[PDB]
Amino acid sequence: TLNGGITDMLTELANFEKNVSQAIHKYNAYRKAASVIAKYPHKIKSGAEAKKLPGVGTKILEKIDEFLATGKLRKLEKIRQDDTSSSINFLTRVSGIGPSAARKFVDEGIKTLEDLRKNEDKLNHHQRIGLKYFGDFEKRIPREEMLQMQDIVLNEVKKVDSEYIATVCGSFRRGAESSGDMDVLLTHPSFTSESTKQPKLLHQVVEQLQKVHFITDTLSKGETKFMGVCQLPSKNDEKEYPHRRIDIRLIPKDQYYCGVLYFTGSDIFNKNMRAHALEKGFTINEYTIRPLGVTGVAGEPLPVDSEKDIFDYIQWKYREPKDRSE
DNA sequence: CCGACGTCGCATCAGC
DNA sequence: GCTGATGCGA
DNA sequence: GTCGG
Ligand SMILES: Nc1ccn([C@H]2C[C@H](O)[C@@H](COP(=O)(O)OP(=O)(O)[C@H](Cl)P(=O)(O)O)O2)c(=O)n1
Ligand SMILES: Nc1ccn([C@H]2C[C@H](O)[C@@H](COP(=O)(O)O)O2)c(=O)n1
Ligand SMILES: [Cl-]
Ligand SMILES: [Mg+2]
Ligand SMILES: [Mg+2]
Ligand code: NA
Ligand code: NA
Ligand code: NA
Repeated sequence: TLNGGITDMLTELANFEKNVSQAIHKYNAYRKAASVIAKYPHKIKSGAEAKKLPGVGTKILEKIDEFLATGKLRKLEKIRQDDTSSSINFLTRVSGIGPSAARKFVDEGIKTLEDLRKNEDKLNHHQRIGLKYFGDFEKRIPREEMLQMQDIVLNEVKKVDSEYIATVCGSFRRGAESSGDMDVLLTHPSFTSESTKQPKLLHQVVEQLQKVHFITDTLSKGETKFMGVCQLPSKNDEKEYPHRRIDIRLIPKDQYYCGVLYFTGSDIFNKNMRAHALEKGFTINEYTIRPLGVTGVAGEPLPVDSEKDIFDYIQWKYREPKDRSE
């Protein structure tokens, strides 16, 4: 794209601040700046031009000037050369290893892929599966594969109970030609904001997907959120498909629109929209939009009958899913 | 200047 | 066991 | 790191 060099630089800085510095707000600031520059429809000529965008300030403007003049950023060149930062950044690429566990592993001399495989007994379950599928989980999913996966999930869910509705969200719902994983929103009329009239609603679906060998591993699992591993079936003599991350979120059926707004994302779009809600005097989660009293405490849920109702409350024009890929 | 920055599910741990 | 952080993830 | 009161 037009400003790929700048946005990659800001993303690398974002990852440093999260993984090494453990500075969650600097991480989000860099990602917000990279996102707003990514959708800017001109090739940026100067830091000053970029600083006009919301989320770009004086410091990123200076870095943009350095990068435009030299093609690189000295601050990043040094980070790339630091072994502890290098080790930490690698270890956090394993699902289940975060900034804290990464730094503890390096303290103990566990810093490479051979180190990890040599010490499986020092990994919790999630980390163990992330290491197992380390290569697969960095591969992207062609939309064609997402379509075959959607068909399995939708048909298997239908076999459990035809009253389930499963909706693939994430980047797939935003129309992306490839996705990092599969996100499935799930509803069933027995689970509403007012009652749960049937247990094991999420479990039953997971069990059925395991029994047809679509779901292969479990990272975490509770009553409303499954986080796991899935894999398409391959034909005779075919090489196997890579294993894929899958997330399944069971949402109260009457709160579907807030739930599908949340799970469609992107993450940055949700942050921006929820931040706008707060400025407008509302708070949004995956269940409800509520007003804020002068108090500061959230009031009662407002009526929502479409995704667009949520946008209307905060005085945003509606944005189709394909336009939320911030 | 400086407080706020989105919001929450599940796993793990510490204190009682 | 419970409860309230903290980690890591969506 | 950036924003807004
Ligand atoms: N920090 C986050 C992460 C995710 N989310 C929401 C929004 C996101 O679209 C949805 C699924 O999480 P993913 O990490 O899979 O994001 P996607 O938008 O699907 C990525 Cl573009 P992907 O295609 O690489 O998976 O969960 C969020 O609200 N906050
Ligand atoms: N997973 C889903 C998807 C849609 N729905 C409901 C919400 C609306 O009444 C309707 C939306 O239909 P559609 O968005 O496919 O046009 O179906 C649901 O209850 N659970
Ligand atoms: Cl709520
Ligand atoms: Mg996804
Ligand atoms: Mg603010
Ligand atoms: Na700006
Ligand atoms: Na990780
Ligand atoms: Na996901």
